Amino acid sequence: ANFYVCPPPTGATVVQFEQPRRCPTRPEGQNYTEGIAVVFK
Amino acid sequence: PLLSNTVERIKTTSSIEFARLQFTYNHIQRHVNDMLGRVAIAWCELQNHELTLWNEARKLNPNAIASATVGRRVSARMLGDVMAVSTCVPVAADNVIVQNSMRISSRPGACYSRPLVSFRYEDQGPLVEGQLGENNELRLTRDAIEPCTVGHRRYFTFGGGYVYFEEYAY
Amino acid sequence: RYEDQGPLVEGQLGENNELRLTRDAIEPCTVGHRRYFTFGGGYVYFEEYAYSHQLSRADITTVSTFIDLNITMLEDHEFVPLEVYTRHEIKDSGLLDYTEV
Amino acid sequence: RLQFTYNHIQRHVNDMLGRVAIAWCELQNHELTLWNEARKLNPNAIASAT
Amino acid sequence: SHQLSRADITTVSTFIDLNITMLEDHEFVPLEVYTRHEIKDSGLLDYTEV
Repeated sequence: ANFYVCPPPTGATVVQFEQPRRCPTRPEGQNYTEGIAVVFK
Repeated sequence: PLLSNTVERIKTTSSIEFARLQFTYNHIQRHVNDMLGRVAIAWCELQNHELTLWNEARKLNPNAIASATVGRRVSARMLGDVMAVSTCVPVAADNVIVQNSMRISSRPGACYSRPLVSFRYEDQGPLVEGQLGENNELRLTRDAIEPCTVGHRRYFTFGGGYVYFEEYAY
Repeated sequence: RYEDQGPLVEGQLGENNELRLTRDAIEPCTVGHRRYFTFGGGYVYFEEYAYSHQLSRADITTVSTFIDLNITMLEDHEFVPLEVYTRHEIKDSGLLDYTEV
Repeated sequence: RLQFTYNHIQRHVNDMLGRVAIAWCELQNHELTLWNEARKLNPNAIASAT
Repeated sequence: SHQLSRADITTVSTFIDLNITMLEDHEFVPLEVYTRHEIKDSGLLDYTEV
């Protein structure tokens, strides 16, 4: 509940928006080799 | 292996549960990593598109955009393709008096669109005239003037609530 | 110029690296004129309707319009064969083994 | 026990995931009203992205 | 001039495709490297049966 008095801006303090990041990519994707298996104990 | 047309004695552990847990963890991990990753990817692309909205919103009302985009209540100014910013001075609510009438006694037919106020920076400072702004900001120049119209009913934010005016009067 | 050998074509710069053919961006001149405009990978600063100088983009303070969500992948984990007692242990826990005896 | 563990984690992860999908769809459908005014403000930038 | 069906216009997406797919149900069968019986029979002699 606090008011503010804002003076006209000056060129002394200049800020800029960020450029879009390089968005992450999905992993390589596991290379799965199908096969038939017999497990021995 | 398959493709679609497109001298020692080995000791075996008595519990497969390590392997099964491995399978469970791998399946849950793969699923959560995949979906979360997609979330993260969609999140990044979301902000990448959101910047397009932000580039025009900063033109619409630079003060509000800068306030958040920076993290402190600041006033911004469009100086071409960038915004010049300056920090605003906080003021307590009790140091603001709202003038009741927004009609201009010196110019018939022209009257203030936004409430006029008297404010003091300090409790003992001189009384300074101005007009209220949007989202509790103070404007020094009372140049927000419009032709007076019939059926004038307005709300304006003030402190922690709102102040209601009728017919260019409090 | 569209090509390196093409004729020189006049115009005015647009927004976000755009080139406009029409020079109709006119306004009344005002005192205390300072402007910045995006140019290539940086900015160009003008004063009083006169070119002042170029700026690199990193030279200007950058404020984040983005919300950081930091998702880190659940790392691969290996479960080793762990048993409170191995088969042999349990076999040896017997005070006597009839087979061995 | 693994069935219970997987079922509990799966039910939960699916719950919120589905909530994130629901909230994401609602988020876009909510954003279109912003976009339709943005496209009027500066059609070039929004078009390039869209 | 004339009315047109909506599909006559190329559609551009202002959405972000977030593609969340549910973790499918999985059944864990009773799996044992050695059953209680195999372990009992692994002993070369059983005093009971002998």
